[PDB]
Amino acid sequence: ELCDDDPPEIPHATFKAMAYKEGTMLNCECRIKSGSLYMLCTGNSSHSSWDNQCQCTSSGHCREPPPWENEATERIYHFVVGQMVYYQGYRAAESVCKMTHGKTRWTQPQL
Amino acid sequence: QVQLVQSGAEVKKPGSSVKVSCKASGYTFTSYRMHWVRQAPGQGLEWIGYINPSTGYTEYNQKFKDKATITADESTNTAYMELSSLRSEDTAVYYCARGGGVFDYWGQGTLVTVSSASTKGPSVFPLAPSTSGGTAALGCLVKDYFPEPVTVSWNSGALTSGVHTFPAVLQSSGLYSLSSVVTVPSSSLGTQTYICNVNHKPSNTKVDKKVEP
Amino acid sequence: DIQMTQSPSTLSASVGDRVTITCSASSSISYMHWYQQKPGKAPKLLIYTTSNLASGVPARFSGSGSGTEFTLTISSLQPDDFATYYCHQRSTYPLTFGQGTKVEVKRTVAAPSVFIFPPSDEQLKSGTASVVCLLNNFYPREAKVQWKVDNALQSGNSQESVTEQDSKDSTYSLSSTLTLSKADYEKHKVYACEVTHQGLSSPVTKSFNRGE
Repeated sequence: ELCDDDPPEIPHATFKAMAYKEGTMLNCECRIKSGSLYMLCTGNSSHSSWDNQCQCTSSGHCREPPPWENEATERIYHFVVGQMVYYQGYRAAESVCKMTHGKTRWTQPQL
Repeated sequence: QVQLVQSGAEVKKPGSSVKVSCKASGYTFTSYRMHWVRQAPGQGLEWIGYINPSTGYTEYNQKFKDKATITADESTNTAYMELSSLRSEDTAVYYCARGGGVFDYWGQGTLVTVSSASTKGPSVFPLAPSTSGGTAALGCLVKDYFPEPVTVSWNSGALTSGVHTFPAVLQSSGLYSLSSVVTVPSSSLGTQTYICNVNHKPSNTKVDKKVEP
Repeated sequence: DIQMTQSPSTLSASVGDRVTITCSASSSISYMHWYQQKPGKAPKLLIYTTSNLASGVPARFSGSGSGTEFTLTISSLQPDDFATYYCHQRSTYPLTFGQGTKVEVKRTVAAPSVFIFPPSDEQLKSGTASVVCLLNNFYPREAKVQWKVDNALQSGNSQESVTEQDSKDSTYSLSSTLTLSKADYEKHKVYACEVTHQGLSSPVTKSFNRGE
């Protein structure tokens, strides 16, 4: 349970996630120096938390964590199998990550 | 079908740097990540990291952070991996493996050997065997050479019966040594000639020693 | 880091036996993957997501498990099945592999022949001399070699070398080399190679006198 492929790109659209499945990872960037690694969503059926909070110096599902000290423009996530993301012009649509023959890929969200 | 071909073996001096290739075919290049893995002698398997040719983004593990840098280009369909400041502990076989799930398509492999020594020819000494009753043995000893490999033959590949050639062992001096042996009837030592044929390509050396009682 | 422990490390078995390897995870995991590797080749995927057979794999393979304890089986060993096996996890970073399990051919017990070699005279003008002791066509692999100099134990001067299991008679061969200098070699008379092995009722010895 860990997707290798990145989410696709539909000509004209935007994708985001709200519900993070247990497994999801984020690396803290800012600048970094502390003795830490990743932020890791962990939990049972009751609730779920984030394990390893981040600091910087000078020189079923879990919500998105509270902003820290020096975040960059973009924050990258490591998704898991099961994860779902949602996709200036009208349309007349959701991307899911699946695994069949030992192969993981995000299904093309038929817009 | 899908095939990934890697660059040849390399021998490097301590403190230097080397860059390894992996060319791809049988699929569309930018749709998949490429991973790298090394296998040290005796030791198991260890995962370095990956790259995505669409973005150029890399991820690593908390070991090879400041030791390796994955790189690629869509124009020529190849992925690269450079090693920074070489130590003897870095000696291993390096594989490129395609992403997209569980590992399935691997490359051939690339050897990187790191030591201070330089090209060196071998030195050949005989091992004398009793021409009455019982079974005897004899062989050649090949010592003080760098680097591998070296090939041994008997009487121009004429006899293969009861011939053993052992693996080379690294010495505290940092160069290589091995010995080849064969077992023969004692009633032959009178009227039979035995010659070992040692060869070393890196130095263009061809010497054949005759052994006798 | 999630690290894993395979067992056993080495398995000796016969064609037609049943086989079972085990991989122990430090934490609870969802799925386990397995590979096969032969000398000079890249790993080949064997069983994915804990039990599914890869294409080209024969019906006699399989696997099972959950939580922290996973395992793979072979119901009847064939000749092609002799190799090294690895477990693998991918539910968090970093990705980690198992240590390994080697499956060798179990044979009938065979005691070695032993042979002794004095250092060559051309070698003697170099100022350094080497002494060689040979162990011929034996099984099992467990063979202990110790050097004797006028009935005295020795240490930190010898290096042994082992061949790969002979693909035709399943035997092994070993080579223990004692390396010294010229001066200290011309100081002793009786040099002995004492060999111990299962198929030997009593430890056998080969010796020689320095001067003729």
